[PDB]
Amino acid sequence: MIKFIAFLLETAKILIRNTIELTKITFYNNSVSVFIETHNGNYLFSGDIGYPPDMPDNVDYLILESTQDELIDYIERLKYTPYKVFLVHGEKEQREILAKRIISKKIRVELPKVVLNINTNMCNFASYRLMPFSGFIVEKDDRIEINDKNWFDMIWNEEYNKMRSQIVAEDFSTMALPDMSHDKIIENIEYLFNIKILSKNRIKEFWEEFCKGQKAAIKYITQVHRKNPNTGRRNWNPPEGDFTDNEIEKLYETAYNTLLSLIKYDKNKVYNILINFNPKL
Amino acid sequence: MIKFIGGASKVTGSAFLLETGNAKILIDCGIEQEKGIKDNNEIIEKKINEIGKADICILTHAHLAASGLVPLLVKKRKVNKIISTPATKELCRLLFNDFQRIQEENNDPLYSYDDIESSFEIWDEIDDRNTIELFDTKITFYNNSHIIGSVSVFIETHNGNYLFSGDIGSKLQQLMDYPPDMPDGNVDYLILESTYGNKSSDRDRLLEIAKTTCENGGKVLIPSFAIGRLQEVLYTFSNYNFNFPVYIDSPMGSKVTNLIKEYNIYLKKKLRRLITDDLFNNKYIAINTSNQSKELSNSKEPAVIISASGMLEGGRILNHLEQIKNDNSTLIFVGYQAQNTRGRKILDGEKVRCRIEKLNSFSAHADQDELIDYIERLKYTPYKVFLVHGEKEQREILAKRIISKKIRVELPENYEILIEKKVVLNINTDNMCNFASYRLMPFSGFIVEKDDRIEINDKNWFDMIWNEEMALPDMSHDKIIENIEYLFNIKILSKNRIKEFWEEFCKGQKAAIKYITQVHRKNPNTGRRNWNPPEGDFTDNEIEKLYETAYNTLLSLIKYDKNKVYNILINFNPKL
Amino acid sequence: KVVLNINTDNMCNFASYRLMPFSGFIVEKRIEINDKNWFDMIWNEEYNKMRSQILPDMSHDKIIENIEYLFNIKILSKNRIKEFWEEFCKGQKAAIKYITQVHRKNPNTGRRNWNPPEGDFTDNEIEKLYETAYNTLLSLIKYDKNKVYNILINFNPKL
Amino acid sequence: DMIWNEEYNKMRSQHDKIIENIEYLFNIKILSKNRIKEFWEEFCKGQ
Amino acid sequence: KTMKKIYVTMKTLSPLYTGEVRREDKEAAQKRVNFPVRKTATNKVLIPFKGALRSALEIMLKAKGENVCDTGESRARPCGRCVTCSLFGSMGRAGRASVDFLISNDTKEQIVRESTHLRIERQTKSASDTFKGEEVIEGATFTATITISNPQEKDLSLIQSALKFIEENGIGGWLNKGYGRVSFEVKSEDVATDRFLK
Amino acid sequence: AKTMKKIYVTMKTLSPLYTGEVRREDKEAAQKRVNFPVRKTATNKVLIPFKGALRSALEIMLKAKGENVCDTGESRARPCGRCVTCSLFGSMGRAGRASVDFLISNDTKEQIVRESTHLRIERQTKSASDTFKGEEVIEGATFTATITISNPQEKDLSLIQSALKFIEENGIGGWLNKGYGRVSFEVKSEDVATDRFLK
Amino acid sequence: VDFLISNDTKEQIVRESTHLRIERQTKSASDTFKGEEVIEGATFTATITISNPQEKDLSLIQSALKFIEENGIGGWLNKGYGRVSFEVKSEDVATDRFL
RNA sequence: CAGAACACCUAAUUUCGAAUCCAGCAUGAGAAGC
RNA sequence: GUUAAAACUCUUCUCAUGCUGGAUUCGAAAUUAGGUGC
Ligand SMILES: [Zn+2]
Ligand SMILES: [Zn+2]
Ligand SMILES: [Zn+2]
Repeated sequence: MIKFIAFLLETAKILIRNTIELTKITFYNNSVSVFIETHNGNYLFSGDIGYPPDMPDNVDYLILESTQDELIDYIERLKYTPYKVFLVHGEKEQREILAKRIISKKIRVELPKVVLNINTNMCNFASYRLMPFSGFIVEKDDRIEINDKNWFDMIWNEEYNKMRSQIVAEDFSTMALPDMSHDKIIENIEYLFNIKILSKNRIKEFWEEFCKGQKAAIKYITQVHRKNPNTGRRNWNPPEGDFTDNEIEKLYETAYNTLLSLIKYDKNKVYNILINFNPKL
Repeated sequence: MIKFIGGASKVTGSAFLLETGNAKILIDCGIEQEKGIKDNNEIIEKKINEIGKADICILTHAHLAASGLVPLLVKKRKVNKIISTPATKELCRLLFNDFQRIQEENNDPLYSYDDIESSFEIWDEIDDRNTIELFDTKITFYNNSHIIGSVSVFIETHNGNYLFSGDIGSKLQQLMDYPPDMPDGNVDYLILESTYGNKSSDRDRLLEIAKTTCENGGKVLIPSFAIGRLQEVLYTFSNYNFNFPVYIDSPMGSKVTNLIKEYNIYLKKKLRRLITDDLFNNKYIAINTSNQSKELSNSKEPAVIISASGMLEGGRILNHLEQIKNDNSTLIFVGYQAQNTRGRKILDGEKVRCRIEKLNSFSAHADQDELIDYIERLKYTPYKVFLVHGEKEQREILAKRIISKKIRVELPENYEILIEKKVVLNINTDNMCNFASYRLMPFSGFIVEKDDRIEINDKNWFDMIWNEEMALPDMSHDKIIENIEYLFNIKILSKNRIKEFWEEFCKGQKAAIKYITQVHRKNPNTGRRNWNPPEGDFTDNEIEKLYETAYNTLLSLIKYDKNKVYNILINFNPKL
Repeated sequence: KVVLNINTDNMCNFASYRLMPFSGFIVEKRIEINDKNWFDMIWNEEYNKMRSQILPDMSHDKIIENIEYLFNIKILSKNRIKEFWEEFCKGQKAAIKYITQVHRKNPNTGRRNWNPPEGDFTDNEIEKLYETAYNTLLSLIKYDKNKVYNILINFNPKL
Repeated sequence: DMIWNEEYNKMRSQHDKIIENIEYLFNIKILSKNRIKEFWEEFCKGQ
Repeated sequence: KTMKKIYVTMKTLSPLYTGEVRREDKEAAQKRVNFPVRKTATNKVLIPFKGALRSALEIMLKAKGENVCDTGESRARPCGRCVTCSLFGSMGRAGRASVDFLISNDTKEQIVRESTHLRIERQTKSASDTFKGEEVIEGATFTATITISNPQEKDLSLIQSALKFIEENGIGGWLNKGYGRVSFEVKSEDVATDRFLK
Repeated sequence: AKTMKKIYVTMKTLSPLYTGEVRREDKEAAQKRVNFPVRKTATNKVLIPFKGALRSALEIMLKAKGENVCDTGESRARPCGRCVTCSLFGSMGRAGRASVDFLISNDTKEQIVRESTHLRIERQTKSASDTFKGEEVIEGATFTATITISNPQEKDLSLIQSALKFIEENGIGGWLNKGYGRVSFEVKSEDVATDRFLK
Repeated sequence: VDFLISNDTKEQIVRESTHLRIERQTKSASDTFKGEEVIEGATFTATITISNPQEKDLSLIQSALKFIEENGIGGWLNKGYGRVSFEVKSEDVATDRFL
């Protein structure tokens, strides 16, 4: 792959009739040109032209220069015509005027992170083929890809969902909940902690949603206790034990009533309640 | 990357496995025959197992030499999808059924009939000039003038643009277009198949000999192949008036000849206009059962027997050729006659009493100068031409001439640049922000697909460039919407009709023209169109004007692009 | 200076600070603060420029009451409310097309693509419930994204 | 994220036998140097 | 626990047409037959048994008059509280009876034939339409089982009543044209769920 | 410890096979075309869960035999850790000795998954009320799995084989009641050494 | 031992899912829970650099990689998750190649 | 340059391809060497 | 030219375990192998 600047060639990293073998390099006379061979290429840096030069033996790439007939004579008389010629070291209009004639001899020219099209229509307007498109250039850490407003729509909707489900109405901000003494709160939360309805994750989640206000805790305990119309399933962990079906419901009701009664207790008081159960917070 | 799986003489396996980065592309999953030998099939299966799971099997034409191992590649479950042209698909329906039929008569089996229908379930079809985007590769077909439905495959991968030529047709082809259609763009690699014969339109000579023999008191038996060749010699009898009659005594050859006349849109442009006028005229008289075959063989008033068993090996050309071999008559060998065939012994005298004349004009493949001319039409000189099939000999002399044109050759027995179809961004990159931990930038511009390079250029570039710078009917877009709504309300155009027409339009424009012509074809023996009859109190003149309105409305919608057709048809049928 | 171009309804109260979760586009125009609508209109304006060069009204409380009632008879399930959130979020023409799609009585079958009501209702009234569902879900499209989300997360939380 | 943390914190404002035994447990690593340091830290803190 | 095996055998008495449902099997048979028969990839003919049995039981039990819902109206939700909901399923519990498909014991070549049907004009008495279909021949034998996971007492007699309704009325398609009249032979056994545990 | 059981399980399909698509994006991509997509890979292959079917099979049959097996199928039910299925498939404390893979198909969707049409016949007029298209796996499709038991006792072969026979009875996944999912299994079992890969 | 860094991002390889818990007797979904997974065919890179190498570090690391292929990597290894395949390009390095 | 085996006429067409439930729990938050 | 200057908070430890996208729903609704000839 040639990188234009002089002429750099990245295979060995050389930069431009006996044979020196470094990448078989061999200098033919221009009347001087160099023919380099590598597994991916048979490149020819010709230099300038003067009339009967010494063209190499297959010149896969022919990197020549001119500023007109002699350039094309040298473009012929070379066995196994090159894949792509390169028109360097000259004025641009004269390079294009020569290049039209290398196209007329059916030989391709090129006048001097990977980027991926994730696009999808075509138009044949003017000499070149095209498709009008407005889009986005993402610059991932090893790719640069092109997208359209459908992808921006999908990440915009993901951002909207992630930012809506992140701030509640009156959390950490400043009544009619049940009431029950501290001793029955002790007995109930001990009993509902041995069997697993009130477990350390649930006490911790009660602690965060109580620190975010009383109403956040009321909302959390209601949506934990809310029985579904369809499945008939509450978001408690099932008690471990025989409990057949009705004291299951009375036991979830006990968990509901005990947490809701603990809500109006003082924040330090519910802290001294909970750390006997969940030592963390 | 390309592998030539048995690409020397196509006996006991032949395939071209393009190994691109995402797909295991297969070209021409086909088999030849050696006309007699059992372990052959084991070498075929070994090759087939060695192929591996091919993501797409692509058939350049429909001969068994190109499509003969396809249902075996479904039996081993190595094929994913089978893409071809529609005429190719029905031709290999008849050819796979006949292949298995002979295996049953040979007392065999390489594959079975379940493998045949299981091949035709996964068989997608596209016509000429229909680029489809499969697995990093844009694949297009282009006509190569060989037989009906024959194409050359154009595969643009990011590692290069390949053009599997298939068989290129000769200049003596009348049913097809003579100039073999080609990619407009690049061809980095061209996989070319060499010739078999030598370089001269005898043509008229056929009508000469068949004249002199029929006036002499003798019928003319013309052995021929059942794919193209029988239709070639029937078309030369259809052009010039031959006063004695012609008769096809070939059941498969006749239903292939019918298959020519529903698929007349895939034939030569001068014959695509053939109006409720048949192309072979009504000159051909077809033998249907074996009893007309026996009666015609016994019948002795001179007449062309123009039929297809191939090479005098089995079929109804046989039942004619027995008494003709006992006869003033002649045999006209308009095809090549292979080794170990009984008709080669008839063509080498080892003795048919009636006159032996072979004719070399009726050849299916092209010439050496035509493969040269095929090469020079190209927009760019190819990097490498992989001559693959042919006799070894003429592969060497063609190879020498194409080395003289100074383009490179890889023979298969004698078989490394990288061509990255690079994508590059020519827009400012510095002004980018973050929204969802993505370094993004809105930009509006123009992608320009230039040969060997897809570029993304700004409005400034387009300013620089622009500042520097079938016979379908036609009707307006609102007329199209009104007529489809009116025919939909009266139930002529249906949701199954619009769905099927959408499938033939995504198939390609000429297949959709064939579909609407086949539906609107009034059968002369009955008087029935395949259109859905309307609901209401319309009389026969109005029912005929509404059928013609449906014909001229689904034509002239075909002329529009794909997006326009989908946007029209998605209102009437919400599902495609 | 800087101009916000957004109506400041749907402002919650985080502690002693009023607060809005919001997504937008800084425009160095008057340093304007513009919503997504702006981007969609200007995208389509540049699409037309590039290619060129080559609802009934219902009250809010009636919307809650009707969506409540249609939720209890399971005409409006949470699958419907979720897909209506997808088609409203994508845009408004998509939501119009989706709601017309689910409400279109197919001429060959006579069937609407809604969910049937739970309970005994006469076929005329079941149809009127369907027409009511068309009227509310179409009337919902006239509102912004914020009130549509706040309306339908009481019925499908996750929508 | 700041305000969420700072409102959270704000709410979060509110004799030879022992020698032989310790010599045994030092070798099988049950009591360890960190354990000695933190147990002595608890003792230096109080009882 | 126990589970009940109902080994069900069908012999075809009038040509049986059930339709092909696979799209790839059906639009690749459209060049040959306008009505393909439902087949396996092993090329044996498949019949859907469950819906016929459940339709049979809804029709007969609704005529007798018990509380049985209909699972046949537009988007008809099952109730969960009936004999049909217990046996064949609902939106809560699944179906206690797993009803296997009816696969023919012979492959397609022996039992599927390719027939020609017509529409005759009533006035001219001539052939007006012509279409080709596929039918299962008479005497073809199809085998299924029906497994009942939690077996109740009435369940065998209930399944056999539905199997008498399917004998009289038919299974498959083209039912009013005479297509699909069958005969059932049933061998039943009660097996324990721990049978494969050696 | 020093040995480990490898159970190569080859499953053939007899009736049509359905297992529903679990990935959201793949499912919603397919609901523009089919209403019940087959659970498929991104390498275009059919993925079927296999551990839970074996655990459910062994749970039902051991419960019917009379063994002290917990029911992990109940909603948020904790496995006790002392059942046979807890030693095989897993408990809360320790993982399962048996590490069952998915039943990866030996072919690739476009050869085994077909789009099918199912209906809802209205029972009195015999017409079609609902029509839905679902993907299914053809019969004779081959699936492969491996069950790797880390610490084998003697019963871990026969229990797995018995559960496989129960999966031949009730079906592996999807619409087991309509007759889908009826499969057969072939078992190739070997006891490998754990230190096999160390050269 | 470096972390296994994928070459793709979340929208290309991470898919959400629907995992279930089915009641053994009723054959109904008792529980539903969503869980992300990385797709099949997704490829990852990691560079293991060994200072002071012996003879047998290569053999032990490849043997560990066949064991990881057999067992799986990540979580839910009993349900069939995380079964992968490894390719290894080994190279000897003089430590001063940055100088 | 590859398949090849008493009579006609037909072998098409149209609908639907959706609807619904659930998306929860539970454990562990320590050591040790320098 | 700073009580300077010198000394990496380093090593060891896989978010793992438990849980099957399951359940509800028949490709069937329409169409005479008919017309010709002892
Ligand atoms: Zn050919
Ligand atoms: Zn019920
Ligand atoms: Zn257990």
